[PDB]
Amino acid sequence: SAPDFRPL
Amino acid sequence: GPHSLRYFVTAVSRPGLGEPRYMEVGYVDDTEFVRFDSDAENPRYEPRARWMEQEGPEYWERETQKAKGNEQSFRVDLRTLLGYYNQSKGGSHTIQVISGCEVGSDGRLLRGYQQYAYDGCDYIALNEDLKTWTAADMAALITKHKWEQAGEAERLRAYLEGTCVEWLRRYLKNGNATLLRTDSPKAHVTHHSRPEDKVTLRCWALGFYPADITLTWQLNGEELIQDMELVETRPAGDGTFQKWASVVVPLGKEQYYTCHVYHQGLPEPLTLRW
Amino acid sequence: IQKTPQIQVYSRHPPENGKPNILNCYVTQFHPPHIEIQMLKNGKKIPKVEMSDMSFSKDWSFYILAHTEFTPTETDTYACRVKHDSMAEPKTVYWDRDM
Ligand SMILES: *[C@@H]1O[C@H](CO[C@@H]2O[C@@H](C)[C@@H](O)[C@@H](O)[C@@H]2O)[C@@H](O)[C@H](O)[C@H]1NC(C)=O
Ligand SMILES: *[C@@H]1O[C@H](CO)[C@@H](O)[C@H](O)[C@H]1NC(C)=O
Repeated sequence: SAPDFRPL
Repeated sequence: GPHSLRYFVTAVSRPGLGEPRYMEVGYVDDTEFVRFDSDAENPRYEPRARWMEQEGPEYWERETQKAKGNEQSFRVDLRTLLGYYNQSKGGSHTIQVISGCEVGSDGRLLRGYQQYAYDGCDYIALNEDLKTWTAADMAALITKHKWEQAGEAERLRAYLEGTCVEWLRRYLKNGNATLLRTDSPKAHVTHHSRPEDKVTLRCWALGFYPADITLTWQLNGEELIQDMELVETRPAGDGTFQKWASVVVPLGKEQYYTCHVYHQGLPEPLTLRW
Repeated sequence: IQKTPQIQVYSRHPPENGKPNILNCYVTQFHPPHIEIQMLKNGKKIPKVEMSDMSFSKDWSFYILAHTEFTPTETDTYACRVKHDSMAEPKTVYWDRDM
């Protein structure tokens, strides 16, 4: 399961 | 031995052509097993490997939802980077991220990682400690600070040590038949004349798995590493890989050279001349 | 980062006229990501082509695979035509059975 990405 | 769970994420803006294109390609070792491409009519997470069939409908639904959220976040990121860098809204830009974790043969975490790149260059990365981030430029520093105040490092680390490690184990369990096999390399050599009494000797290694392999040419029992030409091990579209390495020699001196092939599927290194 | 792609064309098994095989077109080391890949048979676009193994290396250059099932003939020719910002006109690489 890929990670949950959040804005940079 | 050791195994890995990696994800290749790319987000590309295409001004005047609509929404950015988003992608997610996952790999377990050198095997692609999942994929997401926002450019499909109806974007959805799809299995790339047979064994991923052992996952129920809920898996694909959650991964698809997560993927779509990811796509939105990057759409925002591309917008932000334009400001961070004071760039035009008319140009195309690329964000790249590689995230993964590796476990020993016992299934315990060896290392985890996550690195970003903007337009081909390093942006920000989690240090091996999994506690702090390292920024390539001042732009990524703004990001570093943001994530620090939000506790992002801590969150990502939970993923790497838990989620990432636990899902990798499961995947290896389900596709044991495929991910733990060993396809032995079949090798051969081709001959090609050249101008000035010299011939080219190309050594081929085919249908092997995993991808890691070593090809070397020899003369007098010594390796000619620096004088060889070779391609990067490559996929052959069936889950196996191939590779070739060559060397230029004196016509009439071919039998003097031998090709050596070492692979996880070769109890003893192969040796062959022309 | 404006890296020109390297196009490699190869088959899975050593070619034997008449028996099924797979023709691969591996486009590697390129940037930006936008690219156009087409596999041809006797100068014609091959229909159901499969794109797989999309990834990137440590320097962030892209890698993508194009492959399709095929049964070689002593006379049919195959090629891979690629379009990328780093090149003015499309570049086409031909399959060399004797490499
Ligand atoms: C692969 O493993 C098999 C055991 O089944 C495994 O566990 C169940 C619960 C499912 O997760 C299934 O998908 C897994 O494969 C062995 O019986 C089989 O021999 C193994 N195959 C080999 C020889 O590599
Ligand atoms: C952004 O670039 C514009 C010109 O392209 C310039 O006027 C502006 O000062 C730059 N941003 C800053 C404040 O560095």
